[PDB]
Amino acid sequence: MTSIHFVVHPLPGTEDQLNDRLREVSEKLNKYNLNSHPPLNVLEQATIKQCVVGPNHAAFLLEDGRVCRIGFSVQPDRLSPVSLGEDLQWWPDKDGTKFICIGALYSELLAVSSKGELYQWKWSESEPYRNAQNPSLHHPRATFLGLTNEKIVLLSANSIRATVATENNKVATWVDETLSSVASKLEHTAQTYSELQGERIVSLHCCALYTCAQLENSLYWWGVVPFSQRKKMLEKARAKNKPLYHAGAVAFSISAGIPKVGVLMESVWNMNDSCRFQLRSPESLKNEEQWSLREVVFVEDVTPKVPDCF
Repeated sequence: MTSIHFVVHPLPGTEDQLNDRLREVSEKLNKYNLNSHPPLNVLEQATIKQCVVGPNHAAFLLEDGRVCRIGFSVQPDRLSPVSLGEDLQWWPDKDGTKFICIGALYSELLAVSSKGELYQWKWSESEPYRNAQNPSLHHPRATFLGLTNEKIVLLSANSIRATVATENNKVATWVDETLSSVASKLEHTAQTYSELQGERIVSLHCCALYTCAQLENSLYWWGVVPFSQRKKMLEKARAKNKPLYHAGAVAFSISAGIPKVGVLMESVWNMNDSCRFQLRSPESLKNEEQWSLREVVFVEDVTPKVPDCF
């Protein structure tokens, strides 16, 4: 038995604001003791293993192998401040899937079954993926990842990135559907690494850039190198020879809470300088924004060799 509460904390701020919001939710729980929301009343009685929050919805996991989704939106005039959806949509259960782990992505969700299958479906639509040609295959990227014949034991997710570790100690990483033009660099299929000594992968966590795995007595991180290290390498490559980036190079950013892919108009000379970018709309693959220099990735991978940002 439990009760569900919501709170909103504006991102640029200090820990004091977070503590103040937690204080407010505690006071609401104690001083006033407001009634529970009927839409989540059923979910209150059920135990919870994990919960994830998407860009616009939230997904709850059950100990009985059940996953549910609900809609939320935060209004600025009232800034519970979160207005929830009128109705909650469950997971269509066939043959008792009995999921284990869940994760949230910008364009979809991710689930792991008891046998292990990356069940997923987008936030826009309302049905789990159903391949007509292969009714036993879900997550059309599953074959490309190479996880269609393995037992998934750990899953981790962020807005754009996802990673899965199987029982065979193989870590497979990829990005979201929106970020596809850069997938040639950030994606590794199912593969065992000699860095992992073969012990049971205790935990896997990831962020918008890289991913860290916790073993029994070690932490191993991989992905994009930190921006401070990127700047250090850039200043230790061009300057030591005594046009950092050519124009028209594509990249992606997670600025303002939305991952967007765009090109750069002019070459960058000073790394700390903020450069304008030309937005590349997702529909254009099938307007002008001055992106922050630090959040840009420069995925184009553009005398000794150029330092690698990966």
